[PDB]
Amino acid sequence: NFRVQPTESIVRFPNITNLCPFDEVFNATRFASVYAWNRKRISNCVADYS
Amino acid sequence: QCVNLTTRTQLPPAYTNSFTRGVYYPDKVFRSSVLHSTQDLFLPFFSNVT
Amino acid sequence: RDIADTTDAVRDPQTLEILDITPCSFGGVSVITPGTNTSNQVAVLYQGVN
Ligand SMILES: *[C@@H]1O[C@H](CO)[C@@H](O)[C@H](O)[C@H]1NC(C)=O
Ligand SMILES: *[C@@H]1O[C@H](CO)[C@@H](O)[C@H](O)[C@H]1NC(C)=O
Ligand SMILES: *[C@@H]1O[C@H](CO)[C@@H](O)[C@H](O)[C@H]1NC(C)=O
Ligand SMILES: *[C@@H]1O[C@H](CO)[C@@H](O)[C@H](O)[C@H]1NC(C)=O
Ligand SMILES: *[C@@H]1O[C@H](CO)[C@@H](O)[C@H](O)[C@H]1NC(C)=O
Repeated sequence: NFRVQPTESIVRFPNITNLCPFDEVFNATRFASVYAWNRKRISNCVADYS
Repeated sequence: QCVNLTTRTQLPPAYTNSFTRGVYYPDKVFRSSVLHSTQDLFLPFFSNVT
Repeated sequence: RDIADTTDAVRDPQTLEILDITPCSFGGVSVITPGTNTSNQVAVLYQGVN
């Protein structure tokens, strides 16, 4: 029997959606204190760790 | 703030023969001229819709 | 999907176009031969392929 072997593998997924707000937590001009720390909960987005 | 509206005309709801309403798409797929048997959360025909 | 319940058409998630998936195009190999005492060459038939 003969089977046409694949040449390459392609991975296609939906476009980049709304980004997680890592710009606010990392590029803010004035951060908070140690005894008073602002706990920011981030969800419903893709987290770009690149 | 909360104000008592009152004027509660306490009447019972009625019943109606739901004939064919309540049929949705059970999955995210395309079928062309295909009679497909599914089993999912549905509303039966000729039901007692309130 | 189709009557046989297999994937045959997918939606491209970035550019909203509809492609169809015709299969891997395999087949069988049938060898047409005379006897080994009669001759030594064969003909190869590939089963039902373009
Ligand atoms: C509305 O009336 C009921 C009658 O018992 C009473 O219990 C309730 O407190 C009233 N609502 C308000 C907001 O006072
Ligand atoms: C449900 O609908 C049927 C059809 O009219 C009726 O005969 C039956 O009494 C209804 N059920 C109730 C509990 O009223
Ligand atoms: C995804 O990005 C491409 C650009 O490469 C664009 O043509 C396409 O319209 C985008 N998808 C959506 C749903 O906007
Ligand atoms: C080939 O020649 C003839 C014709 O088929 C046959 O009778 C003979 O036995 C064969 N010789 C072989 C297979 O060595
Ligand atoms: C292969 O498909 C093309 C497309 O029409 C057709 O012209 C050609 O005759 C086919 N060849 C065979 C061997 O089936």
